[PDB]
Amino acid sequence: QLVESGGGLVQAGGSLGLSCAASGRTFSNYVMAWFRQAPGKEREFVARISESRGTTDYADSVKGRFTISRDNAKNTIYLQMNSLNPGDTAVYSCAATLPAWTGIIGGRRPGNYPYWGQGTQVTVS
Amino acid sequence: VSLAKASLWTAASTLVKIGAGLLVGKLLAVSFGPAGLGLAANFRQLITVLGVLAGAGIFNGVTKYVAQYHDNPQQLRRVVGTSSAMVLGFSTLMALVFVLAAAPISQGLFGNTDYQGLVRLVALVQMGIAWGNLLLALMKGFRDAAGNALSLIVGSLIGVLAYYVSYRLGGYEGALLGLALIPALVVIPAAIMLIKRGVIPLSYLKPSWDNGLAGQLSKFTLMALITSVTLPVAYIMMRKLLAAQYSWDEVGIWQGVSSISDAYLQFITASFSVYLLPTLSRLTEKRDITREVVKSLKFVLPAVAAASFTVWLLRDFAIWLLLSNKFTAMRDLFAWQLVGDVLKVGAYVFGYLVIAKASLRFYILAEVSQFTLLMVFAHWLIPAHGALGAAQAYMATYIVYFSLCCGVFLLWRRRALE
Ligand SMILES: CCCCCCCC/C=C/CCCCCCCCOC(=O)[C@H](O)CO
Ligand SMILES: CCCCCCCC/C=C/CCCCCCCCOC(=O)[C@H](O)CO
Ligand SMILES: CCCCCCCC/C=C/CCCCCCCCOC(=O)[C@H](O)CO
Ligand SMILES: CCCCCCCC/C=C/CCCCCCCCOC(=O)[C@H](O)CO
Ligand SMILES: CCCCCCCC/C=C\CCCCCCCCOC(=O)[C@H](O)CO
Ligand SMILES: CCCCCCCC
Ligand SMILES: CCCCCCCC
Ligand SMILES: CCCCCCCC
Ligand SMILES: CCCCCCCC
Ligand SMILES: CCCCCCCC
Ligand SMILES: [Cl-]
Ligand SMILES: [Cl-]
Ligand SMILES: [Zn+2]
Repeated sequence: QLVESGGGLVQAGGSLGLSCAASGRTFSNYVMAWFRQAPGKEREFVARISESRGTTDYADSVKGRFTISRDNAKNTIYLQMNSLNPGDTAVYSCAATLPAWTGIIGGRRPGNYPYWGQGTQVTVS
Repeated sequence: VSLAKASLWTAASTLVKIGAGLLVGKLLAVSFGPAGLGLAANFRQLITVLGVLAGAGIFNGVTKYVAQYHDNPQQLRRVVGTSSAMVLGFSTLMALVFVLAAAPISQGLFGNTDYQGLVRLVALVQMGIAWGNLLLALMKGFRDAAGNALSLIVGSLIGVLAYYVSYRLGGYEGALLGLALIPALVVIPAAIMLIKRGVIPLSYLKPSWDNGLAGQLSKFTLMALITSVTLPVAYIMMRKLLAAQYSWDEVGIWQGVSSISDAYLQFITASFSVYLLPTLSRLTEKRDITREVVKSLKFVLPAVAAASFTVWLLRDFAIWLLLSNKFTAMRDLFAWQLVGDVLKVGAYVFGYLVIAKASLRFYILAEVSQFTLLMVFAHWLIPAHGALGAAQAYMATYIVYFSLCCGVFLLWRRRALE
């Protein structure tokens, strides 16, 4: 249901653009989010865009540096990553779920998203 | 006090637990659909298992020995102190295992590691499950059907409230947490009711160790271990026989009947541990035991038969109300299954006697008898009649088993081996 594109070996400080495409039909009703998992740690929240007012949420490590956006015309979502530091090296995955799965304050929990992508590697030299 | 009055209290508490479960289950279905249900399947079965595992399965022994020493303050304090130590020690060990292996446990439950935080929370929630079940088992040792029932009622109602807040706040994972909190929140009213009703002094619950009583309570842990294998194994390779010659649809027909029949059995015999187990624990003379067993059978067999006949008459309504309408041929299975349930309830009367006497040896023999009988009948009837044969095998199994229970009781009561 989700496929990822972009990423790779990037020099520290350079920009990077990830994109995620979704199949199906009903897409504007799914909350969209980015998660990442570094070698040795667990899945951590990165960014999330809502299904309604287009609201955004960012982990404190990527706020101001990372920007998530969505386009309901092509059913894709994007993540712009500027000022990449070595701590950003991880496998990045997009996730989709219904707003009833996130609740009021559970939008950051990866277990609230049953639909996942394969993950794209991002390595910041 | 009597088995009838205890059934009246226990029926009210069990009905509230059923109504609360149906409410929470439909809230979970509407909120998260089949994807949420499929991801919650293993986690929910773990919550069921923890109801006995969290306190090392000593609960029936707690009830048995509290009843035996309910007029012996010195021994009663030792019983409750050792039971508290065993529940505290095991639940603490369980909490450490859960928090340390939250990633492998999450993988086995959900298929990935994204639920480590929920598992670590459950490590603390299962402490409330173990401690709540201990307090309930204490009340049952005193035959306090009202305290037990009122505690469970308050816990169910606050559980529904907690589930609502939990899933509204934290979405799907909050909903799962609420599912774990359903049996844990009973500890709050149970502790209040036990102290307020004057059953025992609060100080009895301070952990102490008595080697004798610990070894005696361990016998009930070993019965819990045996029970979690034998007949579950039996139904697993019963499903094997079913799938070997029939479709998964027929397998679902049988699994639906069995699971709803087991819930029916748990509701009907819930007062056995509240009244029958403590009463038979106090009685030691064979004349007194026979009188109580006979009186119990004279009450429970006509009551369960009348109730089960009503259910069979309304089997179409019971299917439409309690189960998803994805299978409606199980109606032919109701009659056979319900007959087996009546005789199984009768066989429970003898089974709780074995519990009341802490006879590990008779417990093993009762369990092996049920397993082998189930296997002889299933291997015969399932390959020829599918899910209907599985229901027939279940019924035939407990026809023979109840008769065997009567015969073995007669040999024991008449002291055939002396
Ligand atoms: C012999 C049986 C004993 C039963 C004992 C309990 C009695 C109390 C009843 C409690 C309520 C059960 C859950 C209600 C949810 C209904 C949702 C209805 O759903 C709807 O409206 C939509 O269609 C959902 O898709
Ligand atoms: C699944 C078996 C796991 C055994 C784990 C053994 C751990 C080492 C500790 C042993 C003391 C165990 C007491 C028995 C718990 C059995 C739960 C039995 O639960 C049940 O019967 C539920 O109602 C299942 O629905
Ligand atoms: C020692 C092994 C022999 C086992 C024989 C069966 C004894 C039955 C009672 C066992 C008490 C331990 C579990 C406590 C969980 C009850 C949750 C609350 O649920 C209830 O009470 C409902 O009424 C269930 O339907
Ligand atoms: C000290 C006070 C008096 C107690 C003296 C004896 C203590 C141990 C005896 C317990 C009584 C069990 C009686 C058998 C009932 C049938 C169920 C047993 O299940 C069966 O029927 C099996 O198939 C047996 O093989
Ligand atoms: C039960 C053995 C047969 C397996 C059937 C699978 C259906 C779902 C699992 C358990 C049924 C328990 C009642 C369902 C409503 C949940 C009550 C509130 O939830 C809970 O707190 C329970 O602990 C959930 O298990
Ligand atoms: C407290 C006694 C009640 C008697 C009637 C019970 C009917 C099920
Ligand atoms: C029969 C009682 C059903 C559950 C009621 C829950 C109240 C919060
Ligand atoms: C110090 C008490 C530990 C209890 C472990 C479990 C016994 C069955
Ligand atoms: C979460 C509470 C578990 C039980 C604690 C019991 C303390 C005596
Ligand atoms: C878990 C052990 C509690 C303290 C036991 C004391 C025995 C005299
Ligand atoms: Cl004993
Ligand atoms: Cl003995
Ligand atoms: Zn003994």
